Amino acid sequence: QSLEESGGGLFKPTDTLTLTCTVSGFSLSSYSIRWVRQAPGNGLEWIGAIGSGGNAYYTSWAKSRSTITRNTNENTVTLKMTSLTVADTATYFCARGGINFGIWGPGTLVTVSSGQPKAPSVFPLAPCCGDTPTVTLGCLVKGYLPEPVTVTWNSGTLTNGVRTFPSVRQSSGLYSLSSVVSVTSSSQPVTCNVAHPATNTKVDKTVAPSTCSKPGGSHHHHHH
Amino acid sequence: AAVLTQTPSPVSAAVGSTVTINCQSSQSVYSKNWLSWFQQKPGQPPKQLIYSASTLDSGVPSRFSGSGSGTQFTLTISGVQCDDAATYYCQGTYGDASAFGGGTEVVVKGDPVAPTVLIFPPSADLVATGTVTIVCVANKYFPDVTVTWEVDGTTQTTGIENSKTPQNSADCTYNLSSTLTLTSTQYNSHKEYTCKVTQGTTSVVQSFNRGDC
Amino acid sequence: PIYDINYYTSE
Repeated sequence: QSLEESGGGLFKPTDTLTLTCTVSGFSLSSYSIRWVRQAPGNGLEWIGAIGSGGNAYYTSWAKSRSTITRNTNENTVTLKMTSLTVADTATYFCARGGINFGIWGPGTLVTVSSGQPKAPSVFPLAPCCGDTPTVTLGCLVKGYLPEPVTVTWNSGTLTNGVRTFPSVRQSSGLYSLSSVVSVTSSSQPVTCNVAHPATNTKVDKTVAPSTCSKPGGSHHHHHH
Repeated sequence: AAVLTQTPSPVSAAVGSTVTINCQSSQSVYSKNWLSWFQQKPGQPPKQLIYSASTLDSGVPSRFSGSGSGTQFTLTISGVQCDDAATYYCQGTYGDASAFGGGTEVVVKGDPVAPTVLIFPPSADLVATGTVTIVCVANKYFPDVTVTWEVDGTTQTTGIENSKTPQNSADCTYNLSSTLTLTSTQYNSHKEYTCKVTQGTTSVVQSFNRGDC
Repeated sequence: PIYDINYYTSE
């Protein structure tokens, strides 16, 4: 019994949002499906729902610009919302109704912005050369729109003590964040794996243990 | 048009104390007990703790208890722990709609810890972009700190952005990223870069000199 | 059967 939202990403003001909730392991004919959104840093809000018989319900602000429908043969519920404004920027969830309201989808981020999409550039974070050499290393992820990015370390095998900070929106409208991880000075290379779903961009960076050049390997960065 | 009103945010609670969050519905919830409680930590989706007003969801700690009926509901957290730092929402269902309360943020006061500080110069490849970002991290601290940046000893005002992790589920601590952004020309015009983190009367500092990296 | 009985009356 699970749900998955799709259709999120970047939209311009005036565009139409079309989210699909795809359900698995239960029947739409036995349950309501509710749509809930959450603006960044704000509260949960019920948008509307569709009942087990296919009739929809809406909150006052949604009613006149939202439609909620379903396809029982394709296991989907659709939210269509017209006339997007930046204030519609939010994570949108579908969830299975009933007295036990515990099964939600993972959520999909909707960004309404006049800005153009931009994939992240990634830069390694390592201590400045010159001290005695465990170490904390990181990746800076910057210049992207819309949210989110994902960041893993060594493809998700390295999770202990990972700190991935909340994103911050710059005046440019672009986002950035850093991720840091602490590792033992004598362990194998660490790689941050960054993804930006909106642009289908993947960026992986292997982070050196410091800014010092090692004697071996390539030497593509000289002081100037 | 049923509306739910909860305990004003934020609720500050010492570890081991008992937290109470109250929730009032302007109309009776359906059948008196269609009322759930949700927990949410920043950067994660909400998790149902309680449904049917008083039934604990699977795997939810015994510390949580829901009570009430009709229009008046309570969530209590017995012996609150760092893992319980979160925003809590009541959620009601009615004849023709559902709704959420405004949320009550619970901030858990644990044992004080001084930060350690790390500073990270820009890589050669970042300098090559024309815009430098220098990253400072303040690790595992409580209570909150303030951060300043010094460039050749001089405190900066502009080009600083800060981001803080939510309270750690084991020890209640925060982590902080602080970044200083400058042009590569500006970066190359100074030598010493310092991140200074202040927690009350105590300061921790980490520095690098550009020419050493 | 259904689980969203909140939306329905018997008659």
